[PDB]
Amino acid sequence: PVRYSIPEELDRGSVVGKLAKDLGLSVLEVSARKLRVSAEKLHFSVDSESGDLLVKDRIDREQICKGRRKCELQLEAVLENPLNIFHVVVEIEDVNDHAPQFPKDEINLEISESDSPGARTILESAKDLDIGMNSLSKYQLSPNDYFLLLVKDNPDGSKYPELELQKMLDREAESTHHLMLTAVDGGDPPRTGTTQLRIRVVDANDNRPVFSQDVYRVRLPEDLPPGTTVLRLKAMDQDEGINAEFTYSFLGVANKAQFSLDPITGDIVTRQSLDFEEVEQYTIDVEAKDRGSLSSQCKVIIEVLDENDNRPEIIITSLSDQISEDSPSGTVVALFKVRDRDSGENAEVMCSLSGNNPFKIHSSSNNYYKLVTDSILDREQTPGYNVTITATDRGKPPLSSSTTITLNV
Amino acid sequence: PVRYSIPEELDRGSVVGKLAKDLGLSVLEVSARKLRVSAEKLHFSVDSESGDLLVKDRIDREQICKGRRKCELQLEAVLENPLNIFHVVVEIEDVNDHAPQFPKDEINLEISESDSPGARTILESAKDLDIGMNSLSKYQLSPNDYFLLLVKDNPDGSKYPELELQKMLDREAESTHHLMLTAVDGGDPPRTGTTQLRIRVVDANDNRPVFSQDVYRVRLPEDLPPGTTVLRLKAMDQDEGINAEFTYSFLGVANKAQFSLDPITGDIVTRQSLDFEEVEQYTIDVEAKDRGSLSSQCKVIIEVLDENDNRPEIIITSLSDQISEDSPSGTVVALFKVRDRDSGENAEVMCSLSGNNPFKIHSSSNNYYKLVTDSILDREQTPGYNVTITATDRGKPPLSSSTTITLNV
Ligand SMILES: *[C@@H]1O[C@H](CO)[C@@H](O)[C@H](O)[C@H]1NC(C)=O
Ligand SMILES: *[C@H]1O[C@H](CO)[C@@H](O)[C@H](O)[C@@H]1O
Ligand SMILES: *[C@H]1O[C@H](CO)[C@@H](O)[C@H](O)[C@@H]1O
Ligand SMILES: *[C@H]1O[C@H](CO)[C@@H](O)[C@H](O)[C@@H]1O
Ligand SMILES: *[C@H]1O[C@H](CO)[C@@H](O)[C@H](O)[C@@H]1O
Ligand SMILES: *[C@H]1O[C@H](CO)[C@@H](O)[C@H](O)[C@@H]1O
Ligand SMILES: *[C@H]1O[C@H](CO)[C@@H](O)[C@H](O)[C@@H]1O
Ligand SMILES: *[C@H]1O[C@H](CO)[C@@H](O)[C@H](O)[C@@H]1O
Ligand SMILES: [Ca+2]
Ligand SMILES: [Ca+2]
Ligand SMILES: [Ca+2]
Ligand SMILES: [Ca+2]
Ligand SMILES: [Ca+2]
Ligand SMILES: [Ca+2]
Ligand SMILES: [Ca+2]
Ligand SMILES: [Ca+2]
Ligand SMILES: [Ca+2]
Ligand SMILES: [Ca+2]
Ligand SMILES: [Ca+2]
Ligand SMILES: [Ca+2]
Ligand SMILES: [Ca+2]
Ligand SMILES: [Ca+2]
Ligand SMILES: [Ca+2]
Ligand SMILES: [Ca+2]
Ligand SMILES: [Ca+2]
Ligand SMILES: [Ca+2]
Repeated sequence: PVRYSIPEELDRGSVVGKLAKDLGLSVLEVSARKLRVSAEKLHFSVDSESGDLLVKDRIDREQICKGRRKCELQLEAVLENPLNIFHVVVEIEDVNDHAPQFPKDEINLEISESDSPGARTILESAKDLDIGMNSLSKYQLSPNDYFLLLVKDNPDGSKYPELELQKMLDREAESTHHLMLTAVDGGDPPRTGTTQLRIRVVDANDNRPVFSQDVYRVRLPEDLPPGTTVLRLKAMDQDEGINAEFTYSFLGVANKAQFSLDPITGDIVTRQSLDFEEVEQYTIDVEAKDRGSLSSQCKVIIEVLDENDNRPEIIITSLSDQISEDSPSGTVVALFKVRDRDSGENAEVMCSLSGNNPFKIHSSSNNYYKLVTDSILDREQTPGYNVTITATDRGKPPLSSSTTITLNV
Repeated sequence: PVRYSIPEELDRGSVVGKLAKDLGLSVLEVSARKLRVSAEKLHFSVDSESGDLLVKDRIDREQICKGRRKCELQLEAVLENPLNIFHVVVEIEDVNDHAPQFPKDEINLEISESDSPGARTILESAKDLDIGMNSLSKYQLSPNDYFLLLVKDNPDGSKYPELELQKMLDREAESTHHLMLTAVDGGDPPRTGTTQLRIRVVDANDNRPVFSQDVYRVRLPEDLPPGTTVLRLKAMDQDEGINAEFTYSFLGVANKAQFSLDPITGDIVTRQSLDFEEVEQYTIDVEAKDRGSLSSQCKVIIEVLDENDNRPEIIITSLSDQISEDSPSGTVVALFKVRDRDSGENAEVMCSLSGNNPFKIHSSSNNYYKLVTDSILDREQTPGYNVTITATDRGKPPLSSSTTITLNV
């Protein structure tokens, strides 16, 4: 079988080979014996003047050999009187007329933010119908910090790219990445096909809901009626959607007796009345946690302001029913103490007597006062005496309590 | 004012201090002068024999002083004939009888696996009713690789512990962590209160569903009836529950026209019949993605096996209807070739004549046959001839086509 090697995509009329000269026939025999050439799906023309094989149709190697590495066509030469048949093998060389191209212009991707480094994603394969060196050679990707491109060859023999993640993604810093991907063949000069991949990072629950303040400080008067909304907590979750829906809760145990907390709204209200004498300061550990159990905690301290709601109490320690009227000057008559549960200015007290009696007030020790008689009296002058002592605290509103004592001579 | 310092929680009858020895009163004067002691709602007893100050009630510093940093009680001593009043101050020393303790014995915690390192979680504060050095001193945590303990102070002055995570958690490696937290006061000897921290690691979607094989390869004959389950993909997600429910989908484009994939069962089935002459091999990129966007991809490769389903067709290239009666032996009369779309042994063919005709077969090359006449015949014997050529295929089951041609002399 005579063999003729020609490249594909040759213009009509180009010469394949001297078929008549190779067969040993002359122009006279080519004209006399009807010379025809027959292929499977191709047609060739032979002119009577030259007697050589000329191309009659456009030959696309990728159409006929369709990925066969070595390409050949089986032609037949028919002659008449006497009719005879001959076989010609024509090897078709590939030309780099087809550039690599992607199935889609843009590739849209979704990569989870929680994707571990080193993870790989398979990308769309670039197709190059050419074979051999003119086929697809390598892939290259635009430079970036996150993705490094790998070229793997699938079982058929083609080349497909996959992405190896170098660093963990973070949509809270960069939501999406737009990259340019190129595929180059091994030609001279080589050809490039480009697709622009648009990667979208979906939210991953990797950010905890953080409060606006690490510590919240409020001040309240103890006369605050229960049910009042004392505070509204502010917190934000840098994530998105499910990963950003959080609730507030009382981390402290048994401390919900004095305060109530709406978990969704994050506001703290008073369950019951506050008493400065009972609890002066509150410390509440409040937590914010999303549906993914990511939580951050902060402390809310509450300062209760003292109000003058407790009247001062007089407690007579001891008293002498019978005393002498002609007793010496400054004679002690009764011993009593003044106690007030309040604190600060609400605890300071001032007490006074009537003044008509000869008795006078004196200060001996803290929270204790002695009632004495500065001037002696006659039993005939005044046998019995009633005295009303008033103890008033000056913090607003000032409050006073009185105690009436009877002394006999 | 005489001052006597005694620790709290001393048994009744214990001596506070020799008040008479400091005052210099005599035993006879102790009996004569009624010596009385009066405190704020507290009672102390003095026996006439010794003449010293003895306790009559139990003294609990935390109950009466309720957290005062320095606590003292003001008692009063009364004598008769001559009646006198004196002031005595009793400083109550604190005793380390209350150990620090947490509000709850066990603390149950939920920490997301995706919690970043260095994150801190505030824990419940330990309360110590003692005041001063005997109060709470420091916190310490059981040793482990994951959590490091920090001691921080809230505005009131108390001490609360918070946990700083040293290394990333992993529920797929360790589901839960059980730790012991202790709070120690500054006493001699010091006392410890313990709370049991039970940390449970909540699942985070940090594992992508991985296939049982990176590439799946199956081989199929083209006569495979559609609807046949060609493959069943196997993949697992190491996460838990929602984060582990994934589906399979055809990531490859336009290749779903010939194949269908049940996502729940993970089944790959054939939509339509396969043809070896059309497509020899299929390559489909299939993806598996959970309820998040964590996805893994794998390649499925299908090799189509050629079956003898196309019968060979005989095509007569050329023929001379009229031939000379005096034609010699071996005179060529017809040219024909056999075409079979199949490949391999399914493409090899064998042709035969009727046998009634005198003609014989010759081969010009493979799949091309020349019909000649081996023995000369007389025109008067047989003018015309019908000959039916049979072409049989060698692939099992063999397929044959016949073609009848007529020759006239
Ligand atoms: C054989 O050829 C003759 C004419 O030469 C024709 O009449 C006859 O029908 C043919 N045989 C068959 C089976 O048709
Ligand atoms: C794509 O890139 C290649 C080099 O890799 C060029 O040769 C080609 O022309 C196209 O610009
Ligand atoms: C692919 O496409 C890019 C533009 O998107 C070109 O710059 C490149 O040379 C190749 O043709
Ligand atoms: C503040 O918010 C509470 C609900 O948390 C209300 O009950 C209150 O009346 C105020 O609006
Ligand atoms: C708890 O631990 C402390 C030391 O950390 C001891 O001093 C205490 O008595 C208790 O055992
Ligand atoms: C609390 O309890 C633990 C045992 O559960 C002790 O080891 C610790 O010293 C503290 O007394
Ligand atoms: C394989 O599995 C598929 C599941 O749809 C079936 O339809 C088929 O018949 C074979 O059992
Ligand atoms: C050729 O042979 C096949 C059997 O292989 C027949 O079915 C056909 O009719 C022809 O005779
Ligand atoms: Ca071409
Ligand atoms: Ca080409
Ligand atoms: Ca090319
Ligand atoms: Ca993030
Ligand atoms: Ca996020
Ligand atoms: Ca979150
Ligand atoms: Ca009050
Ligand atoms: Ca008050
Ligand atoms: Ca008051
Ligand atoms: Ca005690
Ligand atoms: Ca104590
Ligand atoms: Ca203690
Ligand atoms: Ca994990
Ligand atoms: Ca996990
Ligand atoms: Ca998962
Ligand atoms: Ca077929
Ligand atoms: Ca066949
Ligand atoms: Ca076939």
